[PDB]
Amino acid sequence: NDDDNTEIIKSFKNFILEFRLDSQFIYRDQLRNNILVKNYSLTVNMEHLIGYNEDIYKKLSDEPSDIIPLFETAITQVAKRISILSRASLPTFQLILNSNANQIPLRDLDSEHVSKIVRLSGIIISTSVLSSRATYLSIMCRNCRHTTSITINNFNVSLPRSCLSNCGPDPYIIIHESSKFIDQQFLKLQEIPELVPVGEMPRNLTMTCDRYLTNKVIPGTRVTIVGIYSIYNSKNGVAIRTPYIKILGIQSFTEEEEEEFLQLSRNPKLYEILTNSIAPSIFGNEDIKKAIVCLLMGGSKKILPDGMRLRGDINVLLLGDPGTAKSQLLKFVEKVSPIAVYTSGKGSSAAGLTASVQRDPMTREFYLEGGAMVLADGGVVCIDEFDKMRDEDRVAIHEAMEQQTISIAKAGITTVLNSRT
Amino acid sequence: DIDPLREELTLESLSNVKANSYSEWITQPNVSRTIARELKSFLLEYTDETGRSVYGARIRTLGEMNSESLEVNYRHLAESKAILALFLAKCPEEMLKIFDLVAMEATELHYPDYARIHSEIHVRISDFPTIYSLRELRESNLSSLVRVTGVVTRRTGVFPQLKYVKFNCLKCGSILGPFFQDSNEEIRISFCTNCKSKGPFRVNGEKTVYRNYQRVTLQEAPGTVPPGRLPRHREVILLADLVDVSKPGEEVEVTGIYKNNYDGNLNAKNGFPVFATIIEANSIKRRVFSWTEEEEREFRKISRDRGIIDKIISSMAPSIYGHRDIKTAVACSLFGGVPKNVNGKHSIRGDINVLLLGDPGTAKSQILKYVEKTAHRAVFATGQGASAVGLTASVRKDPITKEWTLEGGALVLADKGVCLIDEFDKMNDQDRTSIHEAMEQQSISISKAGIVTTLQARCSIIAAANPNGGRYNSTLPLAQNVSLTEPILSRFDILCVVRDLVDEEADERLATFVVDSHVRSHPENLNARQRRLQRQRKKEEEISPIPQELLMKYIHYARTKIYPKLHQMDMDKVSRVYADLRRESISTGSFPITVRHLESILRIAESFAKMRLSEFVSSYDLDRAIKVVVDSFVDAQKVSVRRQLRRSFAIYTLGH
Amino acid sequence: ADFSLTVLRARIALLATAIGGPDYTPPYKLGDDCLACLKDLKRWFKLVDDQQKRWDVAMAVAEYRILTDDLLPILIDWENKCSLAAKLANKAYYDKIALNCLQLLVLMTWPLIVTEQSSSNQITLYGELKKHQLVYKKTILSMESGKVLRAAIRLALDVIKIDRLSRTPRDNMVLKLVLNFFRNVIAIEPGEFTINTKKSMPKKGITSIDTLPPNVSMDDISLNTVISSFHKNKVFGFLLTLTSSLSDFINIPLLEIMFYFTKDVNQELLFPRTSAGFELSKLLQKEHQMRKNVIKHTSARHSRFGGLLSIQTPDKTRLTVSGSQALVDEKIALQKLDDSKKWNKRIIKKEGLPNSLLNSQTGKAIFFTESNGKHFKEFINNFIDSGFNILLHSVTNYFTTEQDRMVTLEQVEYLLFFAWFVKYQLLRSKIDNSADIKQVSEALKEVTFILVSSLLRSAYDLKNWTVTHAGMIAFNELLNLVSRTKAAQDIEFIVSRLFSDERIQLLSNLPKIGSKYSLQFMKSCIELTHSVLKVLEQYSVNFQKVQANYMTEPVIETYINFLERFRELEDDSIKKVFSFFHRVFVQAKEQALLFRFDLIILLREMLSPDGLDRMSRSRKYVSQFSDYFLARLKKRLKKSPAWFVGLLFPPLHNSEVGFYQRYGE
Amino acid sequence: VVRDEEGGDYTIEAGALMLADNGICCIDEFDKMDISDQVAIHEAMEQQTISIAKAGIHATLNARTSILAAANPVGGRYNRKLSLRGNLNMTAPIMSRFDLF
Amino acid sequence: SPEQTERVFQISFFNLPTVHRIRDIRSEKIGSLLSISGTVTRTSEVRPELYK
DNA sequence: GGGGGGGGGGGGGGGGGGGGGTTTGGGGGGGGGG
DNA sequence: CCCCCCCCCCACCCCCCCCCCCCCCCCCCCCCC
Ligand SMILES: Nc1ncnc2c1ncn2[C@@H]1O[C@H](COP(=O)(O)OP(=O)(O)NP(=O)(O)O)[C@@H](O)[C@H]1O
Ligand SMILES: Nc1ncnc2c1ncn2[C@@H]1O[C@H](COP(=O)(O)OP(=O)(O)NP(=O)(O)O)[C@@H](O)[C@H]1O
Ligand SMILES: [Mg+2]
Ligand SMILES: [Mg+2]
Ligand SMILES: [Zn+2]
Ligand SMILES: [Zn+2]
Repeated sequence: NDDDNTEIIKSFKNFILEFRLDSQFIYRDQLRNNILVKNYSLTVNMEHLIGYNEDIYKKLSDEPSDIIPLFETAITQVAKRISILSRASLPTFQLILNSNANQIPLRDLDSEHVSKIVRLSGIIISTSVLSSRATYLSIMCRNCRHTTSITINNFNVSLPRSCLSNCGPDPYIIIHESSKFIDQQFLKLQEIPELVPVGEMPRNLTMTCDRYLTNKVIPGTRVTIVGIYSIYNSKNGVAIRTPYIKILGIQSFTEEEEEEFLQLSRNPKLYEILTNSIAPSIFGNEDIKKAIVCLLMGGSKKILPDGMRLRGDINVLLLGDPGTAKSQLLKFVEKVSPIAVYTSGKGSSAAGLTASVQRDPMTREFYLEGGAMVLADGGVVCIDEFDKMRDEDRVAIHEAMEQQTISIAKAGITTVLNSRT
Repeated sequence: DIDPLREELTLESLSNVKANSYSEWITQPNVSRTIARELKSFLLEYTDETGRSVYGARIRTLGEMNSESLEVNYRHLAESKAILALFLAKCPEEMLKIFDLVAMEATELHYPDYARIHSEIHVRISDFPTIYSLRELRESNLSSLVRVTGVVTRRTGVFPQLKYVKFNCLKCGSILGPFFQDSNEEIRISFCTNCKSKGPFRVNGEKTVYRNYQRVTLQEAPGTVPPGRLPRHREVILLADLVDVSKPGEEVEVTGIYKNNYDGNLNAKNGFPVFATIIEANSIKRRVFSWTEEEEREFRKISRDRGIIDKIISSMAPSIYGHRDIKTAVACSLFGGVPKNVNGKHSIRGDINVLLLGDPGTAKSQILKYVEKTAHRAVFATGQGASAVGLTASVRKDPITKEWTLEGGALVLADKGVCLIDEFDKMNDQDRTSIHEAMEQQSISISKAGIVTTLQARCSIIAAANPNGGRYNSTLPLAQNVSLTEPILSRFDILCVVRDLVDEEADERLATFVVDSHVRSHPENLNARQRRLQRQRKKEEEISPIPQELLMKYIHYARTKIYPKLHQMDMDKVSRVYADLRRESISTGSFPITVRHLESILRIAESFAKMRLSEFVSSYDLDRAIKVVVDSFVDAQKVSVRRQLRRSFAIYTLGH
Repeated sequence: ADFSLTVLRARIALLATAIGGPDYTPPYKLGDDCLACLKDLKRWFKLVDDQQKRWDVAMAVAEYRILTDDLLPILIDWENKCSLAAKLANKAYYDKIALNCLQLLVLMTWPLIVTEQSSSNQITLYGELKKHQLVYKKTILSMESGKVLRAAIRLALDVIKIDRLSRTPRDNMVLKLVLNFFRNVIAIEPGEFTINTKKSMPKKGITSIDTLPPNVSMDDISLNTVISSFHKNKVFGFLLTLTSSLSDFINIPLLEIMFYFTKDVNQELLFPRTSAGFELSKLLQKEHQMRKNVIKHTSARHSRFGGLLSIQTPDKTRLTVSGSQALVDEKIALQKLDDSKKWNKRIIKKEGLPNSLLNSQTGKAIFFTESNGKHFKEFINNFIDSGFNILLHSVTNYFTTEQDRMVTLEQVEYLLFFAWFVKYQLLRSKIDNSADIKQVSEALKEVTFILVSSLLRSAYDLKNWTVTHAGMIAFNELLNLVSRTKAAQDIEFIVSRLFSDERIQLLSNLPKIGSKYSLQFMKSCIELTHSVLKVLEQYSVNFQKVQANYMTEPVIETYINFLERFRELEDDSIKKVFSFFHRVFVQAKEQALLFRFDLIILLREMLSPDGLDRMSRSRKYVSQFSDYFLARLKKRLKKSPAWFVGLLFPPLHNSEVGFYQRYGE
Repeated sequence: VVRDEEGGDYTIEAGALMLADNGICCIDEFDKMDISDQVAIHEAMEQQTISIAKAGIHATLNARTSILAAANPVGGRYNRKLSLRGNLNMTAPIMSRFDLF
Repeated sequence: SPEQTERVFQISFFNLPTVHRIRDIRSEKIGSLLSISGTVTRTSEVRPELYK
């Protein structure tokens, strides 16, 4: 079937080389421009792949785990053909997908979607540290030192069971100098809160991304994911499998919003406009709204010659009578502020506020996970009904609120976290 | 005489079982082919008394829903071809495979190419007559079909599980034919059938297919387990269409197969060859509010009576005499207002919160117990029986995954419902303070053990409380009658004050009503079963202007379908009412009139319009809403001032 | 291909539904064409399983339960029809389906054998097929107290009514098939667990030999149920009047039934020779002796308490053992040292007939219920008092002919019949003077002796050890009877010269060979030898000449190897061994032949505290023998210290020193 | 509400008013019980249930018990010059739940 | 007819001469019939033991 | 007629291959302060 | 006296082992002396 794979590869090569709209070869341009800035990926809109030849899209969507590596390979070959004079070295290019297929909500994904390309959305609630996955393994036999290699496509390999021509039962080892690796990151996606069924607890998926999709999102961001709904046999029922998504695309200043915000800065009535625009259904409380605008913007953070650093963040306490719209103002600020977290004082614990220990079900090893203050870093933590908070929690607020740090010594993990809040 | 691939038997031959076990008889191929023809004939020819084919209509509906499940009523199979009902009871694992093939055949006949929509059909065995409690199951039930009652105590995630799986031998020509995965054990391949030897094995990645899987811990109902015993439980396993049909903290009725399997762990820790067991569910039912098109038309018909509001309010807790303001507040809460969100920026509570504050022996607890039976989603909690987390939400470290997960409290379970809190005055304030967010912002914002999230908690809270010291004292204002503070009291946006005054003509009518109600409830007091139901109906009509069975469906319909609008409401009427109520509420001990009480008038007017099934709120709804709120405020006062306040506010109420 | 097997099973399943079923309007009701269906099923047995040697139909018929779920209902309802009709006198047709049901029962209960001639399919299917026959036997004996048994006798009675000549070949055959039915129902027995020996044994042996099917207990299969159902259907009355009426086409099956009734039951169990609790107390006291014995052989303190004994030998060297009891008893220390050796001498090993007294364990007994005991003993009593001599004459006067063609099974069952009833009547006549030895006079009629001699001689010449053992038993009972009638008295002197010369030699050669064969073989050799010696002594051609033929070393090996089972032997058997030793050693005085260490070992083990019963009469005989034996061994060693070496070995067949070794001058 | 030694998760653990369901509950020194616990039995005495919401476990367990309470008056010695109101530390919520004194 | 399994039989003794305490457990009484007393602290789930 | 030698079965040893081996939250009990 | 706090309790190599194969020993049978 290698001739058939070669014809798939040549079909994709022709798609890169031939696809054109309104006199522009958009994917030749995008691939060249991506090479110039030294990001080795290509973002493909599958509307265009469908429009070019739907047979290719049918092959892709029938079995993406086999077809995606061939498309990546085709991109590498075209990349060389449009950036190197051959007869006078680049890595395996990442494919990135844009799509407008109808979204499957995160709760409805089940066994009939296994290995299909899927489009969904949710809130990223955690983002693991980066990790190294192999693309090319250089391999050696422990006894005879017969060397071979594994070239890997990360869509789901293992070391060979015995020597490929006594030589021992299980003999192969990796040569870590010649082997090539890539960045891999794990994310947890929670379903959109306004899509949760009545009385249900919100459900979530573990999911993975690599190369130029790592570090592209932070916790709390609302995203649409394109990826392969897929399976792996975890260590922790019977004949059961853990579901996960292999991400193929993410969607979450522009050169004219630059102009819009210059024009809005130039408006003389700006402060009144923003003041009116805070919680517009709440009548009155004019000075409080003005102060909320100040808290949103913040002062200016500073560093002195000594290395000492000075707070830019403003803290505001609204203490007062019932039904004065305090909670309504906090629940508005959690909407408008670009980073924000909302908690209530009686819902809190010191751990869930500063940071907590976790044991990752995937590695099965410890890692530290951020609480509300960390998730609010760079923005506002809205602590509603703050007077109901326990004393130890209010103690735990002090470092994160004034020193703007959290110092940690838990499970042997000594650590200090930042809390610009 | 006949082709061995088509030899088939008579029905009396099927009654004349002559293999040893039932399963040995079902698996005899002539018997199997006969059974297939038998069940096909059953589905195509069993009818309603109208002559309409039952499973013709159910299959038509199955395809319209694109469903994978067909609900076969067992009582129908017991009425015709009852031997098949016997085999289905005694040997369900074999029979259901046959019946699934037959059901797919029947629907493929009804809809050509339904194989494109689902490659399989599962029959759901509804109305199985014999029932067991979890304590009641035994060895003699093993591999039998069973119907069990319990509450879902712990529900796991919706995992994929292998269904049909070809395997690869890593020696020789690899592929092995497709094994069928059960709910109980891993597949074993003792030897590879090609090389007839041992070797390593691996799942074939091309020819394998998955189904949904979900275990559930099912446990004895607390209103069933006898005293002096630990409640018993079993691991239910749900497959395919049955996953997430239920959520924890709810009663279910479970048709399934009670199956055992070997487990080295159980043998290890117990020291005997003792097997584990499950209930592989075949069907799940939650355990009234569902309604028909004629019932819909009935709701429309009765609603346009201009007296419907008072007939509903009289119907509320019908065996409770008097207390018409309580019944009004309960009606308003149980229908609720309309929740809103302006441009997505400003969400507004739709729920109406009611506090019943008053003397001992004034039916406050019984009113809550009535609503517990009457509402669609509801839960009931009392005093020191509650905790803050047990009320809103909680977290636990899952013993399977070792990760932290939330578990919903009462106000999550009662989401879109009503929550009933008895002895509100004698909860700890460190529990009471948890109510604030869910009661007004309609949410719970946990930040614990790395979990940081906001849950929806759309509940109307109805609470019952005794005043300070033991009973009400109208010489005092409200703030000295009760220990509760202004924030929590302001959230209860109707207050009912209940007093046990000695009053001869009221007490005689009350006492007569209570005695009449007691004898009307005594145990000893068109067949025999239907005849006593007809007498029961007339007994209910002795006190209730509409049936409770009708009222519950009417409530659920009005809640879920009807969304009133305040089209051309009298703004200045309401505004003057709020202005005067605020001015007279300057008395520092009185009920704290607040903006949320103005919203209460608007929510209540919507709730009355909801009782009328009305798209628009009338002046009469708004006038009644004003009158309710004004009365609630006026009676929250020390008696030295109540007459003057009544006289002042009469200009607003006595127009109606 | 197995496609054929599933097609065959589908066919037999369809036939199973054609036979009939219960009618709800519960009674069993026959199907349409039911007679033709029964004939077609008989034809399936012939067409496939017999003609192709398969037993596949015999498996399929059991899978679809035709015998239990159709045939016995048909027969029992037909029995009730004919019974009620007899009291109140289209049966012409229903008689036919009853007969064909009986034919099918005879087929499906037909005894199973496996040989080198059996097909691979047959020997593969043998086990589960036997199990199904056991379920059949249970159902036949149990159902309605076995009313189908009365159905069978009624079917036979409806041809016994007509004249001796009027019984056509079909009627003769029908009576023979009824006898084969009763024979088969007696004869079904649990199969042997037969294991492949290509693959080695695991670290544990076979987990269990139990081969019963799950719906059967062994008591369902036991003789007790047979006796009860045969009595409650008067099958015993049928057989008794049948054998009385004999005045011979059916004679061989009729003999065979009595063989199958007798093959595994011991005569003494029919004679006594709070009672149950009293005897249980006796039994418990007897095994409490073994409890105090093992307690003497047990440490007073915990297993980890063990110090070390050292046995310094008579030489300046030391051994070591951990036994706390052995630490104060060197006997235990020595024998425990010997027990500790990992090495053993490897020992080498060592069918178309049923289990019997020929091959059972020597203590086996049928534990009758007393009602069944009375019914069985009175049935065989009345048989002896009527049917014995006539039947034995008929069948032995057959077996005078066709000896060359007599199948091995037929030979052994005839010999066992002879032995069993002769032994029973001798025992009953020892117990009752009312019982007469002349009531088995046919045994002594000279044709019988001649035939039994021909059987044993030919079996031994052919080296047919099975039939040789059977004839050895039959000879023992013939000689036993001869001694009784010699005391009770002409024919005695006739047999006491007819058995001369080569017969004396043959009888002398069985106990030479017996050491190579099983315990029961050896036991029958010892029994025969004791009978032979008492017979010859009772007569006393020359007495010294004959006994010299027995007193030779392989006979002593056979007696020793028999005696090696001493704990498992019975007191009377040990008495017979030691009476033989009394003759050889005390009377014949060939003492040198017993001065060998194997006997010394065995004597110590049986005289040990954990040896014989302290109160045993046989222990008294052993003690008496041992006292004299040790005295003579001491005397011979004192006269001849070379025997300290010679004690280890076989004696010197070199005569020139052998005489000196034997007598010492 | 407790942790199960077998399953490890939470469970209901039966108190005396459950063991006395369809039975009788006898309390000595009832007046010397904490008000924390006197306000606890209020549901069982009248609605004849124990309703619980704790640790993520929710229940309404049956408490159909007749209660028999041995009480001492205030200060231990009775004084019939006072009302039964004054002779007891109880209050109307609990005294109304008792049928007769 | 469908095969009815063989019935199992339990021989429940009662009214023994004496009650031994838990503290009187002594291993020579292994395999002997006794009567015993104590208070039950917990009771297991009822499970099927594989008998035969 | 007994002893040696040839042939076949059965058992034991030796080698080779394989698999196994602490933090966070919650309730209830118990003790101390207003 | 009552309520709050805080304390407790709980969730890659080497050894053992087993399987497979080959040789050696011991018995039986036949021939020779
Ligand atoms: N100035 C206002 N303009 C408009 N709506 C208001 C105003 N003040 C209060 N409300 C309404 O009244 C409610 C205020 O709720 P909330 O935000 O919880 O007040 P609060 O200050 O938090 N009181 P509390 O939660 O008891 O501390 C909302 O439903 C608002 O719509
Ligand atoms: N108006 C009434 N109609 C019928 N029954 C009534 C009425 N008032 C009181 N009762 C009876 O009073 C009993 C106790 O009612 P309950 O619900 O406990 O009142 P309560 O106000 O909640 N008392 P408490 O629990 O001390 O606050 C019930 O059995 C009712 O039947
Ligand atoms: Mg607030
Ligand atoms: Mg109450
Ligand atoms: Zn190698
Ligand atoms: Zn293989």
